[PDB]
Amino acid sequence: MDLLAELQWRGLVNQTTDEDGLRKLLNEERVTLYCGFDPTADSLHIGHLATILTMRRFQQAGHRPIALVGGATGLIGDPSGKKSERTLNAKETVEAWSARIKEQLGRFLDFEADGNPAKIKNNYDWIGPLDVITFLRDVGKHFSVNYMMAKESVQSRIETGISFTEFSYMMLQAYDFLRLYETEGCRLQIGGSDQWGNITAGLELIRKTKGRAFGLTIPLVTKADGTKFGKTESGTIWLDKEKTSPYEFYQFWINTDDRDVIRYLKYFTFLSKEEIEALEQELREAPEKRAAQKTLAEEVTKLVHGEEALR
Amino acid sequence: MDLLAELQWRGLVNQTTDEDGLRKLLNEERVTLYCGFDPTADSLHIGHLATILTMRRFQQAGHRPIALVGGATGLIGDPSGKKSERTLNAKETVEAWSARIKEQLGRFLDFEADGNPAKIKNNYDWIGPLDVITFLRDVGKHFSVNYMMAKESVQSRIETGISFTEFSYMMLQAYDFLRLYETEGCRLQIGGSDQWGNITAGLELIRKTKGRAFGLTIPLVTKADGTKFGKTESGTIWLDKEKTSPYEFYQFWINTDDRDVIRYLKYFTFLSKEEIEALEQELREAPEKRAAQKTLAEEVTKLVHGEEALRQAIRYA
Ligand SMILES: N[C@@H](Cc1ccc(O)cc1)C(=O)O
Ligand SMILES: N[C@@H](Cc1ccc(O)cc1)C(=O)O
Repeated sequence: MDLLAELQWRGLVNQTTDEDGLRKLLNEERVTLYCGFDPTADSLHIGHLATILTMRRFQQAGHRPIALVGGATGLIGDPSGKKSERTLNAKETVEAWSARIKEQLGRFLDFEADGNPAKIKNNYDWIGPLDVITFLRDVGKHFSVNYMMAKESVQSRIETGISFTEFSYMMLQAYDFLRLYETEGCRLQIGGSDQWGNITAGLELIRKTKGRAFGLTIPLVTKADGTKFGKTESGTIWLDKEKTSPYEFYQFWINTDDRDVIRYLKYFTFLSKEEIEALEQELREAPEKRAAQKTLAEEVTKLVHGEEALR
Repeated sequence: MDLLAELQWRGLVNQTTDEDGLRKLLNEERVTLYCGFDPTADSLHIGHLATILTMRRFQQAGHRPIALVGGATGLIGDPSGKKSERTLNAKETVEAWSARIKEQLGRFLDFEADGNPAKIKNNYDWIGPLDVITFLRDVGKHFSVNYMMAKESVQSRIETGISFTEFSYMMLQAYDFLRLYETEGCRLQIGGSDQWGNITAGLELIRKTKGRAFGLTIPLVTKADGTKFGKTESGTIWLDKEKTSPYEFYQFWINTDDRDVIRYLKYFTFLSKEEIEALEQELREAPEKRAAQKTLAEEVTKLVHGEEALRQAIRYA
């Protein structure tokens, strides 16, 4: 309501399944939400921040976040937002990564709060042991191939080609949505824009199987200059302080372009509406000063690296 | 070689991937083949005979038949030859059906032979335990959505609607082919016409997985009147002498359409060209003796039920 509006003011809402319905749920109850992360590398990078930070905004508003590490789905591969078929990673490799990603995630959430402690989950737990028979009958039966073919992630690759492995991926994330709803009271799933189709599939699964849940997507981070975000010439800014140092990390933020800066304060910091506007005024009135950028860099660096790393 | 030539002669060959290549293995080796049967009911019916009597003709030629009972594919359902989506049977049921279907295959094959005893298998054994992830990584990666989409069982239902469940069936029958190939030297798979799609998917798996194997299908059983083969007023003709009695059974056969009779002698009996021809002359030459239909009925009744039963059916009839 006020959280949804704020998110909205912050430009963190791309699409929602039912705005009026979610907003009433948010204002009424303590909502249990989830967002999943597939280990595709040994580190999360700045492109995952928006989604994590948003999970934390919800925790600050009193909701209960569940970050999910795709220990199983990571072995399959999401065609979502990918232009070509991907090579399969080794279980041993995906396993190692999971562990690393599980650690990063945990820096952003509160596992001790009362009322809404966070949780970190790995879908390997419930998919790892799923046999083919049960999957096909219990999940598979509820989806038509048509339904499936019309999803962007598949519709996008039909000229290129897609494997049955990657085409099936959405049933898996559909299943995670259903499990978490069943065991955890989860009624909201968040994700990046390309996740829309996987999100609406999970929802269709609960609906055909039960009879009460929502989806919301976060817009991709944009560069006013029309460039690509997190794209340096030292490559990727990782949240792994040994791949990308605090220095390096902090320097990245400080060099944020004036045209981008405020948008970035809104997406990435926990500053108030009122605080951000000040900064806006100061950029107008005294940009040589570069106050907005300096705040951004300290705020983000603290969040990702801690106060010590800030020093 | 000769077995092909005679299958061909009996009109039992509808399609084969590589005749030339197959005729060569048959003539050159003792081929291990398989045919699958899904328990969609407690008993097999006469729609099942052509494939079962063919397995038997192979075994007679000296190859080794493997009949697989669809312990696990029976729980998924094959869209092939079905114009709509089926209801999922329940495990306990399907399993009840498999035990029963396992006993009927057993009478058409020789487990005793020298060189090629028949074997009966149940795919629940390798699929019951398969996990989603191995399934999807190890099998799935090999198949494009395009390849699956061009199948007739799918193309045919894109209108009426097909679940991902029935969509995926072909991966399981393709996996059976591979499994048998690896563990039993199975190089040939047969089935009725509608299995053509499922048979070729099996060979793609193997080819994409190994780098050797064949498929053959038998034509669908027809009636010169264009009505449905094996459909009574009573329903279906079962192979279970407790669903359909020997008498009921026998009667079904003596009653074949004159037009249908020689064709059926070819598909359903172990008589010779020579003999078949005879009965054919008899029928042009004296069709009221109903010569043909009698042999047929006697022949199929003995195969399915034994002479004691034939004795009896001949009696109360
Ligand atoms: N598929 C998503 C992550 C994800 C994994 C599992 C889930 O249940 C939900 C989301 C991605 O590729 O980023
Ligand atoms: N699908 C076949 C039976 C079958 C099952 C498993 C196989 O591996 C092969 C064939 C049918 O419906 O008759």
